[PDB]
Amino acid sequence: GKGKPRGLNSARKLRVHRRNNRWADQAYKARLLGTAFKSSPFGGSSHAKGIVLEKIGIESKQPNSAIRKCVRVQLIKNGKKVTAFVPNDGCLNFVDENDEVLLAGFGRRGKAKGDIPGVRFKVVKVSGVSLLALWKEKKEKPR
Amino acid sequence: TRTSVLADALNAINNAEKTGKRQVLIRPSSKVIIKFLTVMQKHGYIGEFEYIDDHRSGKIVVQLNGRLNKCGVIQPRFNVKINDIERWTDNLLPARQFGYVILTTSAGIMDHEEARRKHVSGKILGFVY
Amino acid sequence: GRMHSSGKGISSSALPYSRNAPSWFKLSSDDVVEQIIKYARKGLTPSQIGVILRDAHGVSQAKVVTGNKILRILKSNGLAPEIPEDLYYLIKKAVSVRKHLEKNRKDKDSKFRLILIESRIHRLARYYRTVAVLPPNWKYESATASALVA
RNA sequence: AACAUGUUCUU
RNA sequence: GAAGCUGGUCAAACUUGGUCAUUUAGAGGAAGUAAAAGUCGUAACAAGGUUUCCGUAGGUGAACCUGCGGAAGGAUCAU
RNA sequence: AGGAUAGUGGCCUACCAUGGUUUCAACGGGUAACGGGGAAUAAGGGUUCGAUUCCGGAGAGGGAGCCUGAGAAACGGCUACCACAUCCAAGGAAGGCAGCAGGCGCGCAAAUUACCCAAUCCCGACACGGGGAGGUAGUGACAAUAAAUAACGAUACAGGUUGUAAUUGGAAUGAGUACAAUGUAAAUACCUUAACGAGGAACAAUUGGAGGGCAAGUCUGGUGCCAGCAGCCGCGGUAAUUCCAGCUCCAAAAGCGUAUAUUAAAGUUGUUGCAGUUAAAAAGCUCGUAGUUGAACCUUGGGCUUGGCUGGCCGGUCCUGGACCCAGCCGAGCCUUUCCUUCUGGCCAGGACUUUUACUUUGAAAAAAUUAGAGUGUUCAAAGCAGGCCUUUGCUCGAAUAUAUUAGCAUGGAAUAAUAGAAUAGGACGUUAUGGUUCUAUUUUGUUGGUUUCUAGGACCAUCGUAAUGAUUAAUAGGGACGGUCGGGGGUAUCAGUAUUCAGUUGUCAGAGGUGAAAUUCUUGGAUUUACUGAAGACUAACUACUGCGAAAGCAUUUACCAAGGACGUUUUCAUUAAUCAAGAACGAAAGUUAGGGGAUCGAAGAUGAUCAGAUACCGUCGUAGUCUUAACCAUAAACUAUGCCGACUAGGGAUCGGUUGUUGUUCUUUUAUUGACGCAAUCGGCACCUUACGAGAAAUCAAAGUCUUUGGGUUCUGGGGGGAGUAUGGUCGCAAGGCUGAAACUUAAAGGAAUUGACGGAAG
RNA sequence: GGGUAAACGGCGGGAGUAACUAUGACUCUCUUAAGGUAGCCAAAUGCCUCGUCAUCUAAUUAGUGACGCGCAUGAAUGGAU
RNA sequence: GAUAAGGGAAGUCGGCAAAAUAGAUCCGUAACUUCGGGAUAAGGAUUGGCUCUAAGGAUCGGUAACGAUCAACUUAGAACUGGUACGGACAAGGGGAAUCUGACUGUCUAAUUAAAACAUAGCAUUG
Ligand SMILES: CN[C@@H]1[C@@H](O)[C@@H](O[C@@H]2[C@@H](O)[C@H](O[C@H]3O[C@H]([C@@H](C)O)[C@@H](O)[C@H](O)[C@H]3N)[C@@H](N)C[C@H]2N)OC[C@]1(C)O
Ligand SMILES: CN[C@@H]1[C@@H](O)[C@@H](O[C@@H]2[C@@H](O)[C@H](O[C@H]3O[C@H]([C@@H](C)O)[C@@H](O)[C@H](O)[C@H]3N)[C@@H](N)C[C@H]2N)OC[C@]1(C)O
Repeated sequence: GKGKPRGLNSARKLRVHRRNNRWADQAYKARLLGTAFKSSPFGGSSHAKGIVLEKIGIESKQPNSAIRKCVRVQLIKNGKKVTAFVPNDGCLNFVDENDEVLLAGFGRRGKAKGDIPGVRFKVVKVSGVSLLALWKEKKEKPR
Repeated sequence: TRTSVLADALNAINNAEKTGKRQVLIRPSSKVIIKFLTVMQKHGYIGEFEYIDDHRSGKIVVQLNGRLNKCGVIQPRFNVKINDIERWTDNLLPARQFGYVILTTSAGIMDHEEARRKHVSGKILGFVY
Repeated sequence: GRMHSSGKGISSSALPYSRNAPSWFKLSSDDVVEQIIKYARKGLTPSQIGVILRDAHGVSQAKVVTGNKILRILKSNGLAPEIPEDLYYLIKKAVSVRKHLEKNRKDKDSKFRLILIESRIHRLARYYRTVAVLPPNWKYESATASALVA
């Protein structure tokens, strides 16, 4: 009973059966396929720097109605084009075309956050200084 | 097909016990089954039992006294070293003060407390409490 | 049960408890042995010899009265068949089915049954080889099987 | 016999 | 007894060809997903107004329609 | 067989043979792979990490080749090529930081071109020289330990003996600056310390939060689904506890937040320990190899003598002490038909033999560091391996112990699970059986070397003799035979039946057909209707069922033939031959494909009449393929019981099909038997059903979907949120249609199951 | 009066319409025996035309791949391979 | 009828004409495919002379697994050797990637057209 072999000499069957079925586990399969290394925008890092290509406003999903302030960015390390998001009311005005921003994920591990369609990264710094300080004026943007 | 006569014997004992029966028939018999029943009977979990000769594998009638909560086999008969008896006792028995893991050792079929007295270990065979 | 079916029949012979001949049996072991030899030479398989002994000679079992089973006695007198009887009957059934099949090519159920019969032939022959009853290279073949039962 | 449709978002 | 000479041996490296792998341009083509309030009909949910669905085969702006066999997850556990 | 090597070896050569590895996964491919000691998390079992303080390997831009030397295929040695790269008077010359420090680049990502041989040890001809090895400083919120940002009194106050809300004072202090010594190679810093060093003790603590999860506000302004917040659910549309701000509060605090990865939570990878009727998920169905797993049985009992340590009785008490009785546990030895090797010297030590394994016991040994852990006022602690003593010219306990063990080695045991044995006897014993044939060895009559039968010790052959001479049951496993049956199981011939369409022969006359209603259509050239007769293909009504058979798909007129099959019966036969099964095979509705044949009927496509807003739909009328058959293909269905197969057990009831066994107030042969039907009981097998719910379950429900946290009878397959997608790509099968195998990017907070109340229904009452 | 296209052969116009624009899945209308289906294409068949885009070259009225309201492609006058 | 420095189709409507390749042995050979092919695909190496070595037979005569006698030209390998020659004359394919077109082999305009034209097997229709 139970549909798994119980024999004392059945170890190979059990080990290989477990090995086959872990592929259905998304975390294990991502790790052993090397998806973060070969297909992620950041190449598997926590942070990445880039150059701003434009500004874009994205209409939020239902049931909200707003315009999220996001930038189109091309990363230094691999030239990939990603859309990042700038927090904190009054900070799209701190970023300009051909500025160098430092990015990070939203904390949902490569997924979108909140009502923002198709955006996976958040801007951390611009021109070498953090948005948190520029918002609170602890520092000013060097140009 | 029949793969464990001891499993069938102990299953029949449990199914008779839970229904309030005071007796149960067993078929086939074996030496291992008789030794397991003798260990059970020594600790008071069953009454007497009688072997019925049929010029075949045999039959057994067992007397039940209502003190049995559960008996059962462990299949496979895992090899147990001495220091691994404790994990089997923790896993299988209701409490530390009663119940038995039944072992087959080169010294014979015994409960785990007798095994601890003689400092012997073998394969795990079953349990009773 | 039923290796090659889903039937669960239990019909069988129930062998009696006592292992001795009954008090009303008077024939000797020699009479029964020479009777077995007489019927064997006459062209009967051990099963059919046992049937005749039971049906007309008061012989409940050859073992109880003679100390030996029919095939063992039969081997000891150079009369054991070159192929065991059950294998021979399986082969004979396969031969008949295959003759019918060559005469009736659209009988798909007979083709299925032929597969079953030949699988049993192969399993039984494997057993007989592994206990040195058949030669190690013994191997059933459909083309040549008409020569054994011949 | 016929009978299609009902802007978005809540409290 | 130096340079040099003969024949071997190990063999860098270059050219050509072959093969393997990994990135990548591309007219055009065909998908998928996302995105408050565009168009067309109304296929499904009630017998959803032709019960629905499966396999297969044709047809059609679109949902879909039709044939043959199957299922009830049916709208009948029943005369 | 040689050559070469320091030496073995296809290391290389010559000749020769055709071998070696593999589903127990070879070979090939990937590795964001140096291995290990170890690290993180940790109920247990596990999961993840280990470039990096120690050990082993490898490399010095890439490759190769060498010199020297005991030792290098060395790079702070050479030689050459490739790639880089410095100087040049243009002829030439010189290089290798993955040593230390430092630069460029790269990037999310990492420090000074500092001092010194004083410790650690290393090298050399060496007590002395050298050591960027190493040690000391600089940078250093990687981590870890300890730990300031305050405290104490009094006035009227406040309050039920202090716990009190403010402002009045006396004090205390190290953060820091700095006399001096110490520390040190010299320093620095710590430790010690002159003069200094706090009332807003401004010597002023931060990071995140205050709807829920989750601790802490419905206070005031601003905005007005905008701007923004929000891990998730959500907040925000003019009274926002959620945004932007001010006040108060909460949490941790010299640290707090974010991002990524991983661990627990996750019994959401499940061996322990998941799920598969309907939520994802039992292969359409059997056969079958590898794998996994497989019934029972062979020394059991009995008695005697005796060692130890457990409790109490002696009790004898200083926690503990001795002979005796009692019992309990771990043991030994003898005897019972008796295993437990066998000789020599003569309870050990040299010979002659040993059926193989798994499992378990014990032990030898197994680097430090790390882990667990005993000793130590590093002032505590993290640590370290020290330290403490009457104060000496000394004395001193230490530097514990376990953990390691998959594999190997040695060892006790003989349960469990295997393996071998004596069946054409080619079997076992004969000690000092008997005879024959061979070998070797000590020993001579000591002077050398001999004869070769006794002889000692192997090895065989023959005879003879001992003996209880030697074969386990037959499994409510399985296979086979046999007997009477039973089936709408299969195949081939054959034979009915009406109906449908059509054709001929008649007869009458005005419509027929079709629908909700019609129209298309057919009709005085006679439609439809009626009778008789014929011809074609299909199909097999009623009987027909909670009935039968088959592996499933499926299978229904009669008769004959052909070969199979279950169940039953059996005091027949063989003896484990078995269960389930990757790979691999047979069959597989309908539709579809190819080639012949047939083509009545229905009828995809198409045509056409209606309907309709439009219907290339439903409804009407035609009608091609198809529908049928023979040869081949195709391999799929809600191929369903959405429920793998084998095995055991657990509760009541009436029916039914097949076999068998005992038995009539019954009908009937024939008046009665061995007629038959029916009736009454038992039984094995089967298709099912009803009740219950002990039990199971989320429920619906379930006699299995029970015997499952009290979690283990055997075994195969499948699933792991929803999509993308059974898609793309590669492979493979197919004539094609397609079948099989089968991703990823990306996207998303639910999708889904069962039930409840309402509402609704061109549903019913 | 009926049948017959693997007989000869044949196989349509005009207007309007989507929350930038454009386009037109959708609608109205006239009309045939039927209104060119599946495919294929500037092709040995396309006038305009050396069509437009891509590729090939230093440069291409050439070549090839695409696109298709195609003067005048197209199914045994056989279509596509 | 020959040869030609350097270039190599710039010539020309167009590589016309010429050149280049070529035997044999060994190696290696893609797409596509009607599974038969494509294929000599593509692309490489070798080849003389001399002196040797080995293999492959026939007939007689009793472990004959042997001797005796006879006999044919094939194959493979090694040493040496030369102005690096050697299928030395002769003889003797250039190859690849695609488009249009006819399936293929076959046939016709003797005396300007050999083709995509005709035929063909296969397919359909008619009497
Ligand atoms: C491309 N995705 C694959 C998926 O196809 C599947 O792979 C299976 C693989 O598990 C099977 O193979 C597996 O199981 C066999 C077993 C039979 O012994 C093992 O021998 C084998 O090593 C093991 N990888 C293989 N036979 C077929 C693949 N499609 O599961 C693994 C995967 C990586 O997710
Ligand atoms: C349910 N079937 C739908 C079909 O009805 C149609 O729906 C459209 C929908 O796509 C449009 O909506 C779409 O386009 C609008 C905008 C760009 O116009 C977007 O804002 C919106 O997010 C997007 N879903 C909506 N505005 C009208 C529906 N009928 O869209 C295709 C479809 C998926 O097959």
